[PDB]
Amino acid sequence: MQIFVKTLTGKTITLEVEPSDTIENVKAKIQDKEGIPPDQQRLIFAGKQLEDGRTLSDYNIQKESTLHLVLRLRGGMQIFVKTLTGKTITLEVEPSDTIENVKAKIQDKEGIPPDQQRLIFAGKQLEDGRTLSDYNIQKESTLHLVLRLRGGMQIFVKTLTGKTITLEVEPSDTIENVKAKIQDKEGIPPDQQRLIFAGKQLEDGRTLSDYNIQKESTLHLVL
Amino acid sequence: SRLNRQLEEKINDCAEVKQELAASRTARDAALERVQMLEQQILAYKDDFMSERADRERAQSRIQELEEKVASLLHQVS
Amino acid sequence: DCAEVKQELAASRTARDAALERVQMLEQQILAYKDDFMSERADRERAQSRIQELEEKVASLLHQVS
Repeated sequence: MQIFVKTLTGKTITLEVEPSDTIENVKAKIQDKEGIPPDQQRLIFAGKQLEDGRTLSDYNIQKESTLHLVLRLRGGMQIFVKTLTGKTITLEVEPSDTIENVKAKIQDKEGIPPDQQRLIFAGKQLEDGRTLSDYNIQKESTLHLVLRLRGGMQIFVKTLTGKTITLEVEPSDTIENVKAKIQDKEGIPPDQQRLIFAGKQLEDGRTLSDYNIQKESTLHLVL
Repeated sequence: SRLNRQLEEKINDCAEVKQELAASRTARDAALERVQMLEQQILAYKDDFMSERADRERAQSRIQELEEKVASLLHQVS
Repeated sequence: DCAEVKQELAASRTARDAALERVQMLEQQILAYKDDFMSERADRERAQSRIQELEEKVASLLHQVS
């Protein structure tokens, strides 16, 4: 069956579930579909704060039912990232988080791409594969961030005025976020700019690997 | 076929004001429900603050302990 | 010309408006508590910095009195 989840922001997420699904699983699906950690999610049905250990049938949540999502500012575990400027960044994390996930959080908070990040804990550079628990990264433990001026993959974008500009990207980057990078570097708002590659319009949902755009590939920007 | 005419007439009788009333009720209750949800949001943020204050107090306690240890180790220069 | 339905309509709209105003002030309160959170988090971060400092100091002093 399918259910709906309404947020204060107006969005109504549609989920595919079973009556035997726990609230925890539902929050996991909300995570997979919205990128929000389960411990930062608060689900409301029939005036009750749903408990993760209970199932949807325990709250008589029928088909086409509507839950309410309230978001929390913090989860149950925070870590601290220390940069060389002094400002101690605080990250909401779960022990299941990989280092790539942590770098993704650092990206969402500071704008710096994961492949330009260099995390060191206890004198050891953290590998993107292992999780936080792997390095015994406990609550409130402090990592150290080392910055990189360039990533691993660069693409160039030509404006209609002959001016080309470099861009640090990843194969997973959607065209929307590429438009966001163009928005940061050049200034052109995402809704005015149209991206063209291989003689076709680039859609904001497709990743860079979807058009298999490799490194050092030139994209043509119009408006 | 009089009942067809009566059906159309009954449907159209003050139809506009009735539909307006329905939509208006929907909007009203949407607003009230949003009120409830905003109250829940207030509760949530309040909880978050309680947690942060807790952790901050813990960190301050740790600071006190560390300052005591520092003063102790500074005493041990005699 | 169906004045009763109009009456209920006016009532419904009034309730709607009042609800919207309440929503506004609720937004205000929400922003207040969020601000409280942010400030508390800032102080928490400072406290953690001080903890790091004091830890380094303790390590150094333990290195000295050793």
